Amino acid sequence: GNQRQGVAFIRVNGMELESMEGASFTPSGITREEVTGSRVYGWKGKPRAAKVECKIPGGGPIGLDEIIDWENITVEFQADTGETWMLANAWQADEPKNDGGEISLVLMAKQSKRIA
Amino acid sequence: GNQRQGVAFIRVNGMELESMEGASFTPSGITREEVTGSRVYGWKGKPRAAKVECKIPGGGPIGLDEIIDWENITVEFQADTGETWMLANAWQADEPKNDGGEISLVLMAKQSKRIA
Amino acid sequence: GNQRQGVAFIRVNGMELESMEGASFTPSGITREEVTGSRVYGWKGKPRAAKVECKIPGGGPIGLDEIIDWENITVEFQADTGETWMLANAWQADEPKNDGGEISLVLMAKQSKRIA
Amino acid sequence: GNQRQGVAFIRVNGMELESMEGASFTPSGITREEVTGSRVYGWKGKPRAAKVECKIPGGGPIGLDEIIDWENITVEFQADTGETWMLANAWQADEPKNDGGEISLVLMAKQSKRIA
Amino acid sequence: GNQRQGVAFIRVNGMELESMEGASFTPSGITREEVTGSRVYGWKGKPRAAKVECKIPGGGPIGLDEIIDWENITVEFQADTGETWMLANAWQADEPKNDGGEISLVLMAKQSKRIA
Amino acid sequence: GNQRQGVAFIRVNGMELESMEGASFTPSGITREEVTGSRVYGWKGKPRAAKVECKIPGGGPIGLDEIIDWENITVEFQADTGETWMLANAWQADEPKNDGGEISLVLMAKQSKRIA
Amino acid sequence: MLEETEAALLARVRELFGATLRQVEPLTGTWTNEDVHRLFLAPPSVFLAWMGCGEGRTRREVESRWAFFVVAELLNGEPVNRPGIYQIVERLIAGVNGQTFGPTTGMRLTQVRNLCDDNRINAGVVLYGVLFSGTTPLPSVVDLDSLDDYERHWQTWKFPDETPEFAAHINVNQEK
Amino acid sequence: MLEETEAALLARVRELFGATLRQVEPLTGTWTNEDVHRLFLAPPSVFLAWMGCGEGRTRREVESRWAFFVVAELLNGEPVNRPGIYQIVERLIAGVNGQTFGPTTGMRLTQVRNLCDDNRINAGVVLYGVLFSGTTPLPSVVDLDSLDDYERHWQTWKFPDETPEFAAHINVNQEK
Amino acid sequence: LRYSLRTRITQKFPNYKLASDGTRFATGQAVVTPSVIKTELLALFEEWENAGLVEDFDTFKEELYVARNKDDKDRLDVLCGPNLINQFRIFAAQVQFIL
Repeated sequence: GNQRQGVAFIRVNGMELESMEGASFTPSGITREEVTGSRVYGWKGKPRAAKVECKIPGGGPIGLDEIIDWENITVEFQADTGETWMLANAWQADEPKNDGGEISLVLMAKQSKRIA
Repeated sequence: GNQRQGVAFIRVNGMELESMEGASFTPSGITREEVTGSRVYGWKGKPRAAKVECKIPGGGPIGLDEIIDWENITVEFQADTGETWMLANAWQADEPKNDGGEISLVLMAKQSKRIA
Repeated sequence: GNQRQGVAFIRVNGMELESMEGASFTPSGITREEVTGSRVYGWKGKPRAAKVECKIPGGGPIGLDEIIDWENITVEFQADTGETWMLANAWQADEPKNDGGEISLVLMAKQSKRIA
Repeated sequence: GNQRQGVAFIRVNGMELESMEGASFTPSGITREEVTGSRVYGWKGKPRAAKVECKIPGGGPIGLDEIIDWENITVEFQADTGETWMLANAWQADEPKNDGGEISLVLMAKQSKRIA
Repeated sequence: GNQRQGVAFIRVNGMELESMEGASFTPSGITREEVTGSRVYGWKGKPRAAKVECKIPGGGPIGLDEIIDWENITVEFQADTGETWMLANAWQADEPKNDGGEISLVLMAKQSKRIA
Repeated sequence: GNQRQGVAFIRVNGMELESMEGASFTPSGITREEVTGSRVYGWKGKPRAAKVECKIPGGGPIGLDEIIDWENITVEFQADTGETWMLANAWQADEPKNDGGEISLVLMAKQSKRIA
Repeated sequence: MLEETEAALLARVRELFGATLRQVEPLTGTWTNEDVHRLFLAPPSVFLAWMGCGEGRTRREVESRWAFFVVAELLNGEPVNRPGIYQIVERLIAGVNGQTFGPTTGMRLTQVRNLCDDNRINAGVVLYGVLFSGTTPLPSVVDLDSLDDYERHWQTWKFPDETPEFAAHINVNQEK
Repeated sequence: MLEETEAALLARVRELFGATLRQVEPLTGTWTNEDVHRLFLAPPSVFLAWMGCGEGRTRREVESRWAFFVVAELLNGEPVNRPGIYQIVERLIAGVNGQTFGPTTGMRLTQVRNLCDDNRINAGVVLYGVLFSGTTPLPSVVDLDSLDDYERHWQTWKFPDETPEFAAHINVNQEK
Repeated sequence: LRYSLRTRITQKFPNYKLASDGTRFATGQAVVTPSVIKTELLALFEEWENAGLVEDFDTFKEELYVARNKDDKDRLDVLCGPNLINQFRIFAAQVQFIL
């Protein structure tokens, strides 16, 4: 109780990635857009891939080469409240830009399972 | 009197979702665009779906898996003044991004009735 | 019996530092903050770094260069009443300045442990 | 007859905290604010959490670690005139600091009830 | 330890270019976008060229003519922590705009090697 | 024995400047700052310029024009206890003003050397 | 807790100085214009005098103001041992600064008054006087202890005086 | 470290003024209303008097307040050498400003009082008085030195008094 | 009320040991200071206040007087205002029409 989540831990193969202020998560599932004509006509389904965004301060143990060479890893998004999602067979997307000592990073996977 | 609305309670199946500062409502009806030729020529009708945009602090009783698994729910947007709209057979839309400890969420339904 | 804190001793590497007054210790922990929405929900956490700020005479045996080159030291804040805290691997923050024989040291560390 | 407030007692878990001067109590409720447009209309509500600001001597029998580990406590603000308020499941806010044998505690709670 | 990157040195043929507050690096490799159909269906590969974006104060030893006439150089992005990438056979891109005494400049190459 | 800093002497080009009270010296180095994310990680560096803030009586033999034309000088901050610092190729910062027979000089240099 | 603090200061002074100071003795009142002709000075010696106490931070602590009046002899306008008296003053300041003495803690030096006027110069006495302030707490409420076997609970309902009385004499621990 | 400081100021005054000042001598106590009829003035001369020490920045330093009482002669309502006395006061201020004097450093001028009421005018003396404040440190803790061979370690477990004793007489450096 | 309070006192506090209010009794030790009995009586008053029958509560708290029998021992002298509830019997209403 009274433990509203405000801080999150990123973990990659049990390494507890150093994440900065802004950590974001989107669980995998179905994106539910609109299909409306004359009437509202319900909704329409669309697949969605699980995506976790985190900024890493540079110079840490991980480095940037290991980031760019990540193709098959198991990542975990743990919430201080206890919300712990798991992503199997993940991979880093977009460009890992190293701006101002910060490593902008996004990790994406095809399945998100809430464990514990 | 002197009860101008500043805070709104969102409820799903009688659970009173934990909502944050920004809660938005758009009742279902007709979106009234214009068709104008040489003269103004009145307006044109277009259907609209009821929409409730709310931000939920993470780690609460509601969770995020229950959010992404909502396909058929009954929503109730109650205003502190007393205006209480109701949506039957709703569904979560867009991506429920878990950014910065906040669960951005939008709930959409094909009908909105002003009850009480 | 119910003795209160009087003087506070600031030590670096097991050696006393001359502190004038108001040498403040802030423990390492979480800064619980409000989460206000439709109603009051609870509190949100945010990690902190333990921090000792103390004022030292300039030109002393300690020297200004040794102060500005303190990348890794082991600070200890000891209350004369008996309780003492130790900073694990602290470093000098802020911008040191020798203004009128006065220097302010903000030694900040990842964690503070209540030893002894 | 028309007695006024003198000293205020701040208790946690049924035990006094030595509050030096000017202990502050803000009740939990709604913070009504003006709503001005074409003309003045009324007032707008916004939920608020109860707050107690008390200053404690440092190094006391209470200790600093026990203070900074107060996630769930039951605070009581008692006015010597007779009226007292109790905080339901209060927690320590702000950033505690033991400056010069002095610590400031902002014990913030979801609700305050006028018991006794 | 405790050496999170905040400042980086850019070097061009052993010149240590004068950099500004924000320096950005993107190592060469493969950009991993989405290839999503009915299911997530994994990801898709795409080549990426290594890029270093930096701002230079005008009037330095380097000058702007030498900037605009750089066609075959080997640059080195060194981190204060120690992460030292090198780009062989580099070339400057975009418009070296001389705005407000600052040289907005970007240098990119086809290979990025992390040396030492 | 344990002598402490008393009066501080400000010299330019091997000539004393009449500094009234509280002459301030900030050494050149790195201004370490906290790096807070999911948890506290370490410290972040940032280059800093050495700075001497002194106050000179107006209308003196030094003259205001000679002060405002100090593009390249060699400042020396000498503590009476013995330690002295020299500014290699310092220049006048800030906006000099001869208000009330008083002028403030902020002489800033790339780095300060612990000579003598 | 003041007398304990006073005893602690006296013991500390005795340990620090020993035979250097001829005697140490708490002095009633502050130094007046008659104390020189009234006391058994026996210089060199120091007297610890409580100068009261101002309001502390809390309602359970005060800022006690103590004083160390140092005495010596100035025969023929010459201090008996000027290095000795200066060393005594400095060592008394150093050993009784910051360090706790019983319940009182944070002894802070406040003033060192010369306090050597004609009344003492003509009497062959220097009276360098140190002053101190300390955060001393107040005694706690005296505890209690008693055990009586609970056996009877007399309750009376407060009806009007001449209304027939209503009461219950429970007399607990009764079995039947 | 006050006595060393006052010796430093006296030596500095002697070096600066030499034979211009007839004598220099420390003064016991601040200048009262009878010092004129009690001292061997022999004007012109200057007296260094310690006026005490206010609280310093730390618990190891204090702000010592010294005073320079300058004396001369005013025969027939006329100073003996007004340029001389003004130069004496001025050079005393200049040469004892900022410069360190032993442990004390940062000598800052604080006040200069004319300090010539009727008592000194009818006594034919001017008493221009300078004041100074300096950051003087307190003496350090006295060191120690001793070397005794460690041979025995006697430990006694604190059991109840009449409970049979438990102890270990270790006696290190024993070989067998 | 007498029945309920007799039951409560005879069940909740058998073989206990009363003590002065300032006593340093442990958490589990069977000790009932006057303050403990006062708080228990107020809680019990609330227990038969939820189910009516005692109307006011504040005046009961102020007028409640639980003391140790200074003469002799082993007797809590308890003086409590009954604060009994009243029954809605007669309704009196004046219309005073304003027209």
